[PDB]
Amino acid sequence: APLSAQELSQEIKAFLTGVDPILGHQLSAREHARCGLLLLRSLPPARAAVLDHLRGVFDESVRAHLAALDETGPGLEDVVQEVQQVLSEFIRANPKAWAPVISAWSIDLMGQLSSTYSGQHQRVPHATGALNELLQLWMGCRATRTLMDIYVQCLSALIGSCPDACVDALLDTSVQHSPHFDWVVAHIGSSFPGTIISRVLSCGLKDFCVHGKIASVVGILGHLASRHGDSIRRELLRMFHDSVPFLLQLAVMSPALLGTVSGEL
Amino acid sequence: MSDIRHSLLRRDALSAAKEVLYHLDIYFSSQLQSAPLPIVDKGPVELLEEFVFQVPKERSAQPKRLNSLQELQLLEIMCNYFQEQTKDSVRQIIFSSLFSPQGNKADDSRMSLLGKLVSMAVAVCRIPVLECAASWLQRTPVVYCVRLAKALVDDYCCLVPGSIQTLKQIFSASPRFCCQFITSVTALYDLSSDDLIPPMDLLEMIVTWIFEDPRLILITFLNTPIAANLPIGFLELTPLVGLIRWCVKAPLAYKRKGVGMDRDSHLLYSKLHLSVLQVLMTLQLHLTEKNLYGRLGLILFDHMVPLVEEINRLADELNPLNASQEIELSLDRLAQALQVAMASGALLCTRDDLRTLCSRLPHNNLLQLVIS
Amino acid sequence: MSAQGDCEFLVQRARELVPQDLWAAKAWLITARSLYPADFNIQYEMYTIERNAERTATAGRLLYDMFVNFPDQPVVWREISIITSALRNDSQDKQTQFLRSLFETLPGRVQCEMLLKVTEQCFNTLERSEMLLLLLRRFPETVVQHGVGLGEALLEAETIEEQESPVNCFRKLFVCDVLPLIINNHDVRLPANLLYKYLNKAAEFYINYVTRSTQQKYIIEGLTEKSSQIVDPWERLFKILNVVGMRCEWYGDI
Repeated sequence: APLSAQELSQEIKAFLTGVDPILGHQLSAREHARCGLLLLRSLPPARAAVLDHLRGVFDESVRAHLAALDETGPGLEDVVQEVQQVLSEFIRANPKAWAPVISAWSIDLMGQLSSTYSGQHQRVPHATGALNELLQLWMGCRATRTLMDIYVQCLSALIGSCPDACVDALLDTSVQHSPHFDWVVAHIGSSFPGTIISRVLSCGLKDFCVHGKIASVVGILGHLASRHGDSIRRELLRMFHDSVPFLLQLAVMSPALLGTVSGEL
Repeated sequence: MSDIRHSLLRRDALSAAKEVLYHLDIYFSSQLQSAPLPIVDKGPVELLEEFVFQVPKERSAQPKRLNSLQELQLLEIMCNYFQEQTKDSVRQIIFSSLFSPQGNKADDSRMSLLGKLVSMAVAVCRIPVLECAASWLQRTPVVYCVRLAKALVDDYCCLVPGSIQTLKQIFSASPRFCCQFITSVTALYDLSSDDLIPPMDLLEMIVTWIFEDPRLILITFLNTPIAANLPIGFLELTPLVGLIRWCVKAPLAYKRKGVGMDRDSHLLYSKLHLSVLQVLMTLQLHLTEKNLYGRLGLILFDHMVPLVEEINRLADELNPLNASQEIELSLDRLAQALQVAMASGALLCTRDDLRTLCSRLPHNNLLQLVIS
Repeated sequence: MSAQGDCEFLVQRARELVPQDLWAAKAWLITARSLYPADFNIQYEMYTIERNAERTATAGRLLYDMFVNFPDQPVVWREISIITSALRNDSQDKQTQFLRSLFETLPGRVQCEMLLKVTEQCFNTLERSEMLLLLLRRFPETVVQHGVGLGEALLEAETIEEQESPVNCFRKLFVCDVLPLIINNHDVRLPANLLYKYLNKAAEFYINYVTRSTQQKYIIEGLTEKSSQIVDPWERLFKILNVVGMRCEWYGDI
């Protein structure tokens, strides 16, 4: 939106320094987040600290929600949907400049929350067969659902422009933030079975070839997601036979994945 | 300076940038009066790179603090210092590295930081930086300056929805920057992509420039004689013929090889071309009795020939039936601009220069009549 | 280049596409050399006759050059003069105000200079009186060709009319305007007897107008409001008589 060219120095000083000088107090995360959104509207080069402040806001909101739920001021969830609206307005107004960076910041903070609140919080179900519990419980925290909605917008924008690197970044984060974040990859594969299960098969084959349990978690996630969508695995097996036994090992470790093996057999 | 950069990089919490600005001001205090043009000093280049790009004199050196938020705070403090420095030396040292080459190993990161800092300074109402930006293209490379200005304009308008009005207000308050942005707009209006077609905000900015930046163009024309094919960049803000030819041929060239954006905006493109032609005619009328010199006459510097070649390239494939009117309009607009420029008395040849240049122009009844 | 006929043809073609292609209009009307002045008859005039801001400056600067080159366009001045009389009503209505502004959009000095040609050829008594009043209002000392007989002709016409009801537009307007101007103008040398006779005739006409039935403050059924208006007949006559006596070598009030 338009703004006077002289107010930017004081506004940016207020946001970045943390302490608001014109008001003479430390503002809450909500007003700072709104100021950062306004700065994104006005000054694109001022995005550097905005993403970090957004990360802090989301992390604190998730921590408050966990305190409200894992042990079961108030929850700060009311500002989260506002951030969703504003970021989606940027995404739909212009997919080119907003789709990759917002998605990267978001997936990185999901990796942070997955590493931070798994194992440290014992009540959080680990990715050890409690994948369905992982999908159910995390929507109790509204921030996660919000981020998945953001990803629906981001992935639609990428599909419109160029859907190539999003899956690569997702798998790279799955490897790095293993095994706690991979439930997001499982849900993503549930939304898009074909491409995601193909890349899961590819990365699992790389893992098996280099080794001779991230691949096991990937296979479990694929088996959970693939409801009559294992034909890609059969096609991959046929192609590998045309010109490799990682699928056999995955089926051995994943009986549900082998549930359709008999029909395929 | 590596040592000065390292010394000034400490205390990134609104203190590193202040120290760097103070050191740069101390070093270039004489430079502020000797020649405060848009040039990059190699002494403060390392300090600017370290305190903004998070990259010291060595390209692979450790970044200043943790960057990001600290880097943003340093950028804000540096912008506040430069805007209130009351000297063009500091702003020029900070921002000029974006497009003007510096011959440094870390010159790419320094250029990115300088571009971000110049965008912030323009948005932070740093008049000296914007004013020197006009002089930046006068002697440095014009392609790099055009690319940097186009990137800044796109970030202000395309990436930031609604901030284009602030950019137009700054351009009105900094007419030197607005005049220097005409060449960047012409370079970015090649009609080779959807972004090349100006948006509604771009149209509003063009209208604002036509209303106000024409005075800056006249002032620049009075500052130095209108040279024909100047060194590497003149920044005279007189790319009217090429812009008109591109805009009129947008529904033809774009359709030939996005296409829908220029095709559906035929009325808007025609209106923008008419406004640009009116602004150019008004500027020529103002710079008619004034000592605008001869020789060159029309403001082409062989850009009219490139526009004619671009039109003719698409004039043979799919143009004759689908968009013959667009090609005819582009040729007529170019010829009309040439004639109106000659109407100011600069072009002292009714048909000598016309036979030299317009003889190779494409076929058009209006253009042929205007030429002859 | 130098093909003046081709330039005129291009100007005509631009005029044909003027409603759509406005760029060619500016490029052709401002095209120097060749048939430039010949093309500055409908191309420049179109901007001059436009209802936008162009008429504020283009008509006051470009039409003057055309008038100097060829003073054959008096329609604008006559239309402005006609609209001026009828512009003193319906101020609240938008249409009347728009028409009055369109009539008066041209500069006052430029309009007077353009209408001076019609003023010289104003054979009509009402038109000549209106032109003389406009000239006096624009310049009170504009008496070079014939200034002495300006008041004399008006007084003679008023006396020759000899109408109890002042329904005559020219005579009433002349008595209202020219008489105060004649009294104020001491440049013209005339006998005191003639001035006294003119003042007496004006006083008699004013008294007759006041006593006779007119035709709320509004225009008369047959005459314009400005032309037939007489403000304070006895008081104005007394003031005129006192002024004449001064210039002639020196309720229950009286």
